[PDB]
Amino acid sequence: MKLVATLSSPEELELAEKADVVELRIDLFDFSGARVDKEKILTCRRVSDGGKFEGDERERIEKMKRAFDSLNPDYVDLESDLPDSAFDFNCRIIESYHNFIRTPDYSELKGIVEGRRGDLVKIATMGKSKRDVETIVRILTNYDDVVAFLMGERFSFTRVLAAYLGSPFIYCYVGSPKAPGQISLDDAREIISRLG
Amino acid sequence: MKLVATLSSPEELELAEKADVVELRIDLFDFSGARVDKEKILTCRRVSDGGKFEGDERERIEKMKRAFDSLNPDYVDLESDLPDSAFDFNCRIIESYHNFIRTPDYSELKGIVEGRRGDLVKIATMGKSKRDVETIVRILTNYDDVVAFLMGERFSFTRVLAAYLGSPFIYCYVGSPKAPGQISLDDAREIISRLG
Repeated sequence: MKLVATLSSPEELELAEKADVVELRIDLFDFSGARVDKEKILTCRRVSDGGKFEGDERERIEKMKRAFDSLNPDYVDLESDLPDSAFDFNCRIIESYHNFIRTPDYSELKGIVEGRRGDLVKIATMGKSKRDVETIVRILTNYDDVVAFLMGERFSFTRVLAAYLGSPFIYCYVGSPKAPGQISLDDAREIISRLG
Repeated sequence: MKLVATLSSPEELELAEKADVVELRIDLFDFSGARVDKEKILTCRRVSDGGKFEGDERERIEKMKRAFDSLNPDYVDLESDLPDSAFDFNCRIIESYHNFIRTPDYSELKGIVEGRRGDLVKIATMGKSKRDVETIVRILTNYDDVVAFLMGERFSFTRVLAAYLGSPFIYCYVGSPKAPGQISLDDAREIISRLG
């Protein structure tokens, strides 16, 4: 039941002391270059999932494999649209699904959780209505080992509700918010100490 | 969202400075003719609903009507099981349903909302599983001006988190927690500040 701080730069390694886990976005900066003692997630986000990696699957996995060797991460984040052959990293896996256009229906997200290759499933989808909160609460009500929350300014609170429905993680920002609705490490810690 | 502090003694009146609204519980303290300048709810809670008013509805309503006259409250809390004619108070009415044993299925709770007499409906039911969180979230998703949360220690988070689905109110304790799972005025304001 942990705070995950997403890091985008070397500046940000110092800002993450309150975090349990740290997410190393190697599409944003090469963390391969220095040692991170904290529990860590290796991610290389494709452009099509709001990241900065713009290149084919081949160069992306090669870059992730070389970073995996030198960081020895606790998790790798791999995407739900990849085939089973790609889930070949020797650690726990976060299998993620991103949607910046919409929250799919319950039926559609249930297929992702149920077809899981990863140790944890992560779902992060654009909130456009309160029915989408419903979709995500159902999913967490019905499955375990799932991080599911809604993105967008209006849906910030779902980041925290999810932990209370069994999500192992709350993802937080360090420095500045990288997108609308993101919650600071300080804020998240305050909120959860208050709620219990 | 407004924060409501439930007052049970004259000491607690001095403690509600950061509440938007105070709920005067006259089954526990004769608030009758108390100078309260803040938005207020008059409530006289039956033992069967977890308070300490015993004997007649005749006695209880007489008690409430006299308390109305002196206090001039903004709302009155009237229970959902009362016939239409009880709703003869000249102010806004919060119609409420308490279940200390159970959170009913969605269809039963929907009936209470659509069969409403009051301006607001309040649903406070004993949380027994995560499925109960989803019931209460469907209700808030499908209806406006409803306060719905789960009672009990394991489901505190719903008292704050569930109000982000359009509830007018968060109910807060002041001084000591009156029931297990209750959220303090302080913690409620801080989470609300930090969430956005």
